[PDB]
Amino acid sequence: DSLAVVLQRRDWENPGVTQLNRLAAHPPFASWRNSEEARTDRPSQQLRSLNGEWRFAWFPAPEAVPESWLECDLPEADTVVVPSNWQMHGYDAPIYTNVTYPITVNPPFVPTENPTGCYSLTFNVDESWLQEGQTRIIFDGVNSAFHLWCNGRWVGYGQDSRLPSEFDLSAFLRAGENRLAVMVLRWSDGSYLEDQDMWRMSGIFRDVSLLHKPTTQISDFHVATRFNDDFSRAVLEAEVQMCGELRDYLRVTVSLWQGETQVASGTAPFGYADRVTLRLNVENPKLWSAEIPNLYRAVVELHTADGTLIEAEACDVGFREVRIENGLLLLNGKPLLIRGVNRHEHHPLHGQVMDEQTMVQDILLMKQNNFNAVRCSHYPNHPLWYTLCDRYGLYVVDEANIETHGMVPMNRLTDDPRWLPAMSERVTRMVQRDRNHPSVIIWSLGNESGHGANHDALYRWIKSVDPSRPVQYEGGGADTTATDIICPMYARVDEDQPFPAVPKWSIKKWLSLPGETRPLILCEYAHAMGNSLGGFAKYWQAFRQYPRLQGGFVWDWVDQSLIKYDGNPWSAYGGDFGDTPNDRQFCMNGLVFADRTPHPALTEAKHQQQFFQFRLSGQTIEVTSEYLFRHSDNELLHWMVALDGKPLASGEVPLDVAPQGKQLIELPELPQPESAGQLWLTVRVVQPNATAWSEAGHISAWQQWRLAENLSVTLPAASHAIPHLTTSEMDFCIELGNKRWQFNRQSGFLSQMWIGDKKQLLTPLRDQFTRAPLDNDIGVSEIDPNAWVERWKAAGHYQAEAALLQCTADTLADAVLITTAHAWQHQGKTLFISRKTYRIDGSGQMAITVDVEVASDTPHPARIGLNCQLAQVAERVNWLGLGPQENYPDRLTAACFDRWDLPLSDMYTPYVFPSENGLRCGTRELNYGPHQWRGDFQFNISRYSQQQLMETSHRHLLHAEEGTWLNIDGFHMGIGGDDSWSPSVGRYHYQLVWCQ
Amino acid sequence: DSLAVVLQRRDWENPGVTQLNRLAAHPPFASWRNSEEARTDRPSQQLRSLNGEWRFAWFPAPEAVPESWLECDLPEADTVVVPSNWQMHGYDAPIYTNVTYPITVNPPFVPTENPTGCYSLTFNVDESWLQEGQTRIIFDGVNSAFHLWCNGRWVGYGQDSRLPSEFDLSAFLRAGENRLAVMVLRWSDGSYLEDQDMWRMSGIFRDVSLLHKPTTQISDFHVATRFNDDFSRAVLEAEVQMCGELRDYLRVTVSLWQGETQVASGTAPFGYADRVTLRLNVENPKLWSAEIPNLYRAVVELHTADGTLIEAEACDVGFREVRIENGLLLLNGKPLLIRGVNRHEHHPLHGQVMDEQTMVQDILLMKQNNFNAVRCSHYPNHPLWYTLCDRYGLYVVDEANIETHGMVPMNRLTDDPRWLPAMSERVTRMVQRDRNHPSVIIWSLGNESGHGANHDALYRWIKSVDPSRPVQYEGGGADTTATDIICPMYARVDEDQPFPAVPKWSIKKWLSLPGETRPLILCEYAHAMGNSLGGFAKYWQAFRQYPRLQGGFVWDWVDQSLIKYDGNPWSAYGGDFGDTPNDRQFCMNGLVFADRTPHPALTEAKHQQQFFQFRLSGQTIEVTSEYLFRHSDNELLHWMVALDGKPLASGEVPLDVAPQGKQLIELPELPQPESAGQLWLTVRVVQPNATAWSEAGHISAWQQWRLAENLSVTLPAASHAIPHLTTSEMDFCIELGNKRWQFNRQSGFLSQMWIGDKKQLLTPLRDQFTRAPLDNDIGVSEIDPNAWVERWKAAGHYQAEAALLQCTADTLADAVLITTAHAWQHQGKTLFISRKTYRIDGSGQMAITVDVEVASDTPHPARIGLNCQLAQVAERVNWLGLGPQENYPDRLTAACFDRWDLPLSDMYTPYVFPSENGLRCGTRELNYGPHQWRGDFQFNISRYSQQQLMETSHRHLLHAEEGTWLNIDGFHMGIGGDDSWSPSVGRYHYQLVWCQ
Repeated sequence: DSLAVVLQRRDWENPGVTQLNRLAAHPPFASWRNSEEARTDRPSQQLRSLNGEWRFAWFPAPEAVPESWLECDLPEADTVVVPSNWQMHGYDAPIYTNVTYPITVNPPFVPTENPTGCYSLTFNVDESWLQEGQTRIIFDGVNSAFHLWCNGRWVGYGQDSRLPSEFDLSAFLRAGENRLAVMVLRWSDGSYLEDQDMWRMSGIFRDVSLLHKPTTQISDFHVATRFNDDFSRAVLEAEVQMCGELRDYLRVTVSLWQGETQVASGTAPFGYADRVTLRLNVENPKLWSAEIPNLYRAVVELHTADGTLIEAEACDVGFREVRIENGLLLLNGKPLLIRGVNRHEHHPLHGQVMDEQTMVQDILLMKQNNFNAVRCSHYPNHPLWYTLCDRYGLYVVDEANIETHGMVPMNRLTDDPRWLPAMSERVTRMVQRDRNHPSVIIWSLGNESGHGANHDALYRWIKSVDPSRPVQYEGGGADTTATDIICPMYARVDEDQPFPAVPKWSIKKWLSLPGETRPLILCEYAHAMGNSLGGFAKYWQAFRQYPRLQGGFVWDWVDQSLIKYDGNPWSAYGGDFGDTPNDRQFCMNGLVFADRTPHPALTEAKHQQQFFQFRLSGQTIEVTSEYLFRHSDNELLHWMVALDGKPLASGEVPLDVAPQGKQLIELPELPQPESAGQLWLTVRVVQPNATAWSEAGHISAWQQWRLAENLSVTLPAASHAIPHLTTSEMDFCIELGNKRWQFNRQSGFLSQMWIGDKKQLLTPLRDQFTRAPLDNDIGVSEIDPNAWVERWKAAGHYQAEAALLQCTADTLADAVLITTAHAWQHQGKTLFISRKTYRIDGSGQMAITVDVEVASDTPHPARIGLNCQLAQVAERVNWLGLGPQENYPDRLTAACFDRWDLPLSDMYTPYVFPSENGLRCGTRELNYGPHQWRGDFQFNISRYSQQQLMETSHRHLLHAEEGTWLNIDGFHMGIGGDDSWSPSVGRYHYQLVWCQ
Repeated sequence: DSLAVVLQRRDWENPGVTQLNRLAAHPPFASWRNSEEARTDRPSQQLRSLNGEWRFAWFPAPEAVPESWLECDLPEADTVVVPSNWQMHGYDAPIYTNVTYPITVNPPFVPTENPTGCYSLTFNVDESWLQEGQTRIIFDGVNSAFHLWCNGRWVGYGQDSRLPSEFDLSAFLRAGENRLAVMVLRWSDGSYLEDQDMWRMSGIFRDVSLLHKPTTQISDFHVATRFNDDFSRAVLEAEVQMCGELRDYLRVTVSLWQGETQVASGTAPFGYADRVTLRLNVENPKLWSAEIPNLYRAVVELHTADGTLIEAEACDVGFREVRIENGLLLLNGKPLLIRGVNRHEHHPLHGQVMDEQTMVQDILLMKQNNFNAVRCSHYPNHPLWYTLCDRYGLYVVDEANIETHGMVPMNRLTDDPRWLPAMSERVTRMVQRDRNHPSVIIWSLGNESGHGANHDALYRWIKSVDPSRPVQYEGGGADTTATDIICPMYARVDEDQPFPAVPKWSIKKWLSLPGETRPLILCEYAHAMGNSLGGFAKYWQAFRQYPRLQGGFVWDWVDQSLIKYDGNPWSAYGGDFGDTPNDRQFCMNGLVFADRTPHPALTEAKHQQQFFQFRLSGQTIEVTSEYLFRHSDNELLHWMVALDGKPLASGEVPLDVAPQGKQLIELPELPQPESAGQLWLTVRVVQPNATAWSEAGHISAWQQWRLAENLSVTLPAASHAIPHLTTSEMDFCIELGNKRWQFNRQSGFLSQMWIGDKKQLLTPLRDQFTRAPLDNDIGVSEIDPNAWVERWKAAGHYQAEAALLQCTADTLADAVLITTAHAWQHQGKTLFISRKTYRIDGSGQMAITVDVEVASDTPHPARIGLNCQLAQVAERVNWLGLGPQENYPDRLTAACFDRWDLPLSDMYTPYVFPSENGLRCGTRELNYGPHQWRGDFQFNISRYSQQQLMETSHRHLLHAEEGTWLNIDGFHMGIGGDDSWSPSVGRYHYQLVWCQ
């Protein structure tokens, strides 16, 4: 039992040993001794949880642990809660890595400096559990490899952190009063297959439980389902196995309860002598789908011949079919549209400890935004997660914990047949544990782990064990024989990326490959890096057009940010804990923050994933529902008519459309005003009744159209004022009453403007050709020549110097005309030339026409527009245009044209990495304090300059600059968003009107 | 390093641990430091064999071993040779079992009384091997699981007896002078998968070697082949891997030598950074097939940039293609005819220790009888066996060591995913070790081990790793998705055997199954239990008729008999060593004896497996060759004409027939004698030139036809003698000169006959309806109601009592007429009635006509004929009929009609289990001493009575009875031979003539 004996074998450095005296995997059990408690999911006294206060000690190496541990708790041992992680309690700094292994690349050898978490607990046991029966401990998760000592006696050894590990303890437990000793290692052989793009982190991060069973017990049972052609008639296969002594009087009963009412049942004795097959016929079953989570509570009973109950076990069972034919993924006889998401397991204040409140809230947020698919990335999740998924309705794509991305080459390990034991354990235990749940539809053998022979073997094993689920696997080009569902990573829509032996075809070309008939779902796509989720529409357009393209999984859901205290909490990324090597802000790809505050990208995803598409044909509206089984019985359309912001007419039409059907909505006689402007038709689908995952009045979909537009009519500029512009050598001074504008003659820019006495411009009006660093532009630079920001720096756009010219004009009949031009040159090469024209009439309205030309050889300029720093600091920003949330030219789909007003705080989004943000495009009229600008432009308003945004790496380091910064841009490129390691995105003119 | 520490883990009782610090599998290597030595297969000094005299101690349990072992040899330790087995040296009795596990059925637990072989050796090492390089030990086989201690230091643990186990010893070896300690266990977890129908036996049964390699070495290399349509152009893929430090100056060279001449070559540096691909084009390659073993010696060199050689490795490579299309197994573009055999590894004086002399002699005997296929049953064989197979030409079907027949149900283990590690090891190590050899054509995953999911996984892994070979597997009805070559066991030709979930269709029905397109080869068929190999022809007729039926494997080759000393050696079976439970004589199924003396069944197999089929059309002869690639350039037909034994005309015609072609041989004007009798045409194909496996004048095929028959003409019976039969109350006495015959009137049988004075009959002439117990009749009885011998016993045929009747007639004009009848009744029910008629003419010729009727309700009588014990004991037996070897009605195909003369010793075959044998059918004339019998009958002559044959279980217990026993039978049933556990086989009259 001594450490000097146990650790000498170095079992953590041997790929051929994955478990020692570990019991067989099985679906989670509670050992109910009463059928009613089993059916109603009441807590079972046989399952005693052991979460509480334990004793922990840290050591830099396993050998550094003294032998005084196993007899009594160390004096320096602290009191920690379990489940929890010692990495967050400051004992060592967690490290985040993307590709490079945090440890030395030498399998199966692991670094000698192996941190050891010395967890222990002293506890009592009832003699009732000891005189009879079997008592076993269940570790729902221990990262990453651990040994076990019970009362100073060695019990076994374990691995496979992300899956439950159980051992038999009835033979080391006695006299209640007892001590459990668990030693855990940060590093082991499995870490080579545990190279998730996640925080390298350890401890006991899942619940520790104590289960007591009688000598004779139910061992395993698989509940499958088959259907007829019309799904009216179906039969349930509750195959059941047991263990122990076999008595002829033993009987089993499988009872199917639709709620409190029993529908079907059956009984049979044993006879495999430990396995018995029961088939239960069900009529008109309430099918299961993401829209309707119909649940059947099937109870399996191990009961005596006279009828006394020994042990009862139950599992929620749903009736659904998932199969592949003709290249389409059919769910209950209907094609699927996977609007997925990669939910990483992460908690802002507990690391990878997950609890029911967070899980439920995540499911609620995910269902509120039309997400009906989840891929646990990249490991099986908490056991209750799947139960909640069945209860709410959410297709899950389970993913075996296999990841060896950093190994060179990728499949150096998954082709060596010495790792078949470990890979088979990590796959088969997941399959056996999570087969019964109906939500899990697609088993995935891993994310790009390289296509060897072990993946073929495991794919065939899965297809032999559970043939009711397609098996996807992305590695080896995602088109090998080890994959039923072609799942490439970041395959762009039209652009082709032909890499050697792992090419990224355009998705349509991948569909049109010769001899290819399997359906395509995107393993990962639409990186949500802050203000990103770009091309989503393009992506959703392709998904809706092409039948055999069945959606993807937006990566990723929750932001993997750990709370750091300066005492003000500030979100941090890799490298802020002193960890090296790290991967900076690449760990920040969440649709919501760690504390579940919705990102701006969430709204765009929700809009693009709506179930209702709308077509406008004159007066009528065509409404089409993407639901396949459910009727729109909880929806109510709200159409409204607005002329340049002001509403004119509105109405409500309840929706009654069949699944995959169409409904034509005839609008009333819409108003046809003679006033100048653009009429807009906004339709909003609202769910008046609160559902299990939504509140009353929930918005499900909305869309807008442009109605008849009346060309602007009257707009007479100036009244009667010939302005005697003060011509001076240093500036041109123009005064109209209390208003004054100063134009510097040495720089050629608007220096200062006056409203009476108070100054208005803290920074002269200049053109801006640059935007702050963008994740996509950066790509994998820190230098990447093809990175967009690197190309801009090489072209010197950030360091281009404006050279003033002339063309200065003079006054007219009722106004003063200023005409100027500038030349921006970097090391002598003229990058851009723009010619401006400034026009201040007798009414004070200033019209500025700028015509910009760009050299072809230089890379495309980031933005075309004017920048300045206003002296006015107002509390709100008002505009008429697309909003209210921020938008971009490539991500303006979710933006809605209306008169929006937001506080200045809302004008900047709290991205942790500062960059260009707060942009509002399609703004025909802007209001901020006393000034107002009209036309057709895009702008952002914030208290931080672009220079500060570029320089500052963290949001919490940002400081509010004096005044307000404005960047009114005529044009701007898209932000891309296809990928974050490569680019994903000549003569122009804009007209602006300045008024007050 | 102490036992009390090492054995405490009980690694032999853990299915999850199959190796500890065991190096990777690889093709056998010699580490040649010189290219010429590598090419010419000269012995390599780097490979130091360690076979010699070791030190061994036996213990009943591993714990019983004192700790004084690991420091010095025990005083009671004996000096044994290695490789050899301690079971044969009398330390414990080996046990043979068929189905029931010799140990208790409780996996993975094994009995506490675990025998331990304490093998050890003290040896010296050159410092030249120690100052540099890597020195590893290779155990070619250790049954069944063993630990290893080097110089008192623990090195690792091993399993997988039938495959080589190697460990790194450079880190425990130093100062030459050293001691190797190996502890071996008879029982371990793998014994549950090691349930071969063989002698449960242990030790170190294969060679122990010592290999030294430099720090940088060649690790693995797979040599595949592909061809064009016409096989004229082919390319060689000598993919090669290495290990250690990688230097840019390192180079590899693959050179192809057709003997002493180099044909193709190539070189390339590394770059996987440790793997390099070479492709060598070959023109007009000398293809490989069982007929022509063309060999290419490909040498792989690890050489420096300047050219100095570091390490060179070579492997014989043959050019052949094996693939499945349209339901036919194509070898080099041609269909195959598998005339296989199940060669069990067994040696009469060394157990399972196998050596080159025995292996070569077995290959010689196997090729001399048209066996061109071998299935190592059921485990990979000795590494040199495959080399010899490539060198001589013999398709091999490798079989992974998986067998769990006795487990209830069969696939209780091969579906539990906890045994996937062990099964994957036992399959993948075999595949990796034996992939390069060209003789191995079909990988087999086991014999009926039950079809779970592990077999599907391993089949897909094999098809992913080596797609050039079809994979057969017999379990689960032999038609699952885990099998490419449908291989059922003992599927009869026309009779159908519909068992639940494992039925045995008739082979033609199995061919005609719906949706079935895979070819069928018989996994096991034609049990060769002594005088058996029945239905062979039927089987070969079906094989030749049906294209998609491609032959089988005659089970089995060598008799698994161990030598027992009474000091006279006598062959023994299971249960003669005191072992219990056993399976008696079921271990005796060899085409040759243990010392390779040919059984009589060998001749019948050779005749039925001939490559040349003959058709007779008047005078010409049609000769068709079953060869597909080779021309019959070493054959010479010998046709002969014989009239009732005496030759009349003969000639020789050299054979020149294309593969799968036809040749018509025009005979000369054959004689047409007017003498009465049947003309016979016997053609024999003789190989005048000695081949690599045969001697000059080897007989390859022979066949016979019946020519024009001239009805017997003159045969006047009697001369002039009216015999005054002495009518007495107790007997009828008939005297003709010196000859006298006595007919008892109370029994109705010929009591005694006189030649002058000397008596002739020691036992009165009586009818025999019984034959001794037959393996097939016995089936699985010891009581089986359907067993034929049991049915005969129930009917009382063995205990039927002859009741005398009358009809006694009197003399005629020139002779005396006796007419009698008898009734054989068992408990009052008349089983048979026969009426005899005895006719002694004036010439002394006695004609006996017997007419026999049989009750329908009783089972068919074993034989119809006369039995007696002659007083004459002659040294030879002469007859004109089918021979010279023994034959049976169902196995008379190999028998040839001719005047044969054999010594009385040859008249009885030395089957270890005595039974009915020595039978010669189709005997038109018999000669033995002074007497002679003519007609058309079947007979056997021996010194042992049928009663003694039934009673005596061993041949060596047989004692020569006085006189000679004769059983002249008119009719006899077949012996069957389809299987040995179930049956596999009304009014009659015969005429016999007795003369002198």
